[PDB]
Amino acid sequence: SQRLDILKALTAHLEQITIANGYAYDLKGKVYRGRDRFGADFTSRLPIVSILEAKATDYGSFANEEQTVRMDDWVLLVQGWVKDDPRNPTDPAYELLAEVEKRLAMLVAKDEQGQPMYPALYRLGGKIAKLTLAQPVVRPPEDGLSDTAFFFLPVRVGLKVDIRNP
Amino acid sequence: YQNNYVVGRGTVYFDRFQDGTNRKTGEMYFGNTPEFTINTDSETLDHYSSDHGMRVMDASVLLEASQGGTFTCDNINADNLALWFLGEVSNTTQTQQTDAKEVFNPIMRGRYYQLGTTDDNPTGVRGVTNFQMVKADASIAISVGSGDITSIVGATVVNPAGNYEIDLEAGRIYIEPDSTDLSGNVQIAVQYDVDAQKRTLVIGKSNMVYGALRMISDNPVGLNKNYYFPKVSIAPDGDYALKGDDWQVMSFTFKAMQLNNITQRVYIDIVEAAAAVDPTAQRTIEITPASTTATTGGAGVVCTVTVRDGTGTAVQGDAVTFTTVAGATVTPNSATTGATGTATTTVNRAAAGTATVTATLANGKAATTGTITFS
Amino acid sequence: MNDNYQNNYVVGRGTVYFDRFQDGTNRKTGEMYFGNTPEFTINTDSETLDHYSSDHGMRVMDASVLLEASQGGTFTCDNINADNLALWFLGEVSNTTQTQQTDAKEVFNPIMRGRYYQLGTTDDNPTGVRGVTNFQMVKADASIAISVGSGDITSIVGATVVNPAGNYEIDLEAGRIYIEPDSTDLSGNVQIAVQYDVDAQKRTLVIGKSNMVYGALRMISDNPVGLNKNYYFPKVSIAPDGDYALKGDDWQVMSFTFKAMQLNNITQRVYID
Repeated sequence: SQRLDILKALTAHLEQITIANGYAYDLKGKVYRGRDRFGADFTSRLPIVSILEAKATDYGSFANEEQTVRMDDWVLLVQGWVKDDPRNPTDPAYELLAEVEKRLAMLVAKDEQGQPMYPALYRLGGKIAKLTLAQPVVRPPEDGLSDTAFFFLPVRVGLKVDIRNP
Repeated sequence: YQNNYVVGRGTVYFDRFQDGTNRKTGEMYFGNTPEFTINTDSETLDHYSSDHGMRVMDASVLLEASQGGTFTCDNINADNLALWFLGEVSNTTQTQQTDAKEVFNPIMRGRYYQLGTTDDNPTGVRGVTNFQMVKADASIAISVGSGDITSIVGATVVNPAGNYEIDLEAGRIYIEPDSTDLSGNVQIAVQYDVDAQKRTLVIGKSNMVYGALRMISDNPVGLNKNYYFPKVSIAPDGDYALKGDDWQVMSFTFKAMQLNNITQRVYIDIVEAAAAVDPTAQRTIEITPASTTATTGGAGVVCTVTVRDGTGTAVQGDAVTFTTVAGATVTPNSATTGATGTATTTVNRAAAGTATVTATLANGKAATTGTITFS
Repeated sequence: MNDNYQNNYVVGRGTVYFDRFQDGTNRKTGEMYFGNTPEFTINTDSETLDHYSSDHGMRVMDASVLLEASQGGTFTCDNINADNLALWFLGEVSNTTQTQQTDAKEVFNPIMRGRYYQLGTTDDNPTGVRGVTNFQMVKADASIAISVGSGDITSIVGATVVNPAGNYEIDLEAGRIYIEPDSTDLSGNVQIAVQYDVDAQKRTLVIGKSNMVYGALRMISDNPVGLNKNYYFPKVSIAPDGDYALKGDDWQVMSFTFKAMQLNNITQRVYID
């Protein structure tokens, strides 16, 4: 599938946030997906990033009548957990969020002269057209209490979908 | 074969011609162009049969077709303004002066006076020092001859406290609105020294700018097509909002012209996909300071450089050379990247003030920079 | 029958050429391209010697012989160049080089403050010289028969040197000297003499004479629409028409009007290819 290949590519792209690659956090094997619930088997191994999809069934912008080709606005709910500092309850999440944003930007980040900085990453290899990172949210859980820091980062992936080869 | 449904992106370049000539000077990248539209305004000459019909058309030929367009740039830099304001960039340097003198007649309280406004410095000088001022009655004429203004007949020194405050970098005097000494009909003579500064301006003129405009296609969806206008006249379009909540944009309109009877107005290049460059050979470099402040002459601070290939992977073993603007010493000056593609070096500086650090690879990739302050 | 006839609708474009004849002679010299001609029109005004019968009817015409049809035309040129000007001003182009002259001397008598003076006005340089250097001037009272004697102009009796500051400005490349109106030294019943060095400026002119210009006029079509036709007037008299506006918001244009004439009793006034 198209959507699944894109998701796997984002995952393997974030699974390269590693200390051997020049990042302060090690996410190899820990960019999880399709889990709505993360327990002690996971939380005992932070930091962890999880990419779920938004529960909204939007309608794309169609290129043709017969409504076969469209530009999707596929929203992905990137979120992550890292054990906090009890006296600075949410500072760690800003740093992981920064690493994740910096990694994701590699896909669209042009240099100052309009050329791609990382051409092989750029748009995951033509799989995606756009990557609109939302203003991220770092908060404690609204009810409940935790020494685990939460960051919430919606990502709108733009991609051409032809339902003849979806 | 396939239908090419396209989402538009790309880079715009303008090859400004030398005045009165079609001689190219070089493709200047505008920067981000949120909007780039081509509009063709056509007028046909129609002939109607007068012999048989009512108003039967029998001939119709294109009399004029105005190929052209408009585009907006979001990057505000000297060149694009000089293009918008129909002018030229004037990279100049203001002469060092000592005991420069000027007279303001009349002066009104609650007003700003700019030092050094003259044909050599039409927006006034910057970096004034050693300012002192004397007032005189406005009825009489005073002259700033040789020697100090204090020797001027009938002039008296003005103490700044409660009479004026001086912006030395801008060279702007503020005559206080409740000043007692400068109340009434008076004039002031001023004496100031002028630091030498390289001092960039944009001069607005009334001369149209011709050039070759090229659009490269970065379409994330659909095939790429590169548009080339061998000659266009670019003029400002619309309004340039210097103040607002949105980002500044300059809208340009261009009119395509025939460079010569041989060359057409526009060439669209159909771009077939080329073989990608080897990413493992490409290089990307980013540098960031640990902190932007240090005590001058102390232990300084570390800034970290990360080197990556076209895959985002960190590069072990690339040679890096650091350098700084002035007075800063960098040890090690040249470093080799670790397994994590990172290198670090320490900058420290004897004299207080700001500095910036940059790192450069083999092949000269980048001049990335961070800012450092020593105090 | 004619309902499907294909009319040749034409949008006129083309190049005009004029072959100036040698004076007093029908001998051609070469087809001079005028350049852009926004307008090229052919006019033909005619009069017929009508004859009416007196024997019957009030004014029943019985003859209408043609006396004269004056083929001719008018065209405008927007390419302003020396040769077309020489046609308009009924004159000729003069290519010259002004004689390099060192320590050339001149007098102006009297002079007025606030007026411009052109150096080198001579029958050889009727519009003055260009490319002057080493200029110096001397004052003198306007009544004396001052003169340019040999040796420096400062040698003159009763004269006095003049400094430019606040007294005159000099446009060297133009040979124009401006007497400042505030000039204290050049006030009153005063005259001046000047000494200047003249460069070897290569220098061209149009002399507006009064000779009628006969020639051969050709129009070669480049019609983007309709079939091309090339008009040749073996002999015409070019003359200026209307106004040559040297100053205005739009482009300069020279208007010419020409009369077609029969080069010889064997040739015709016009030939269309």
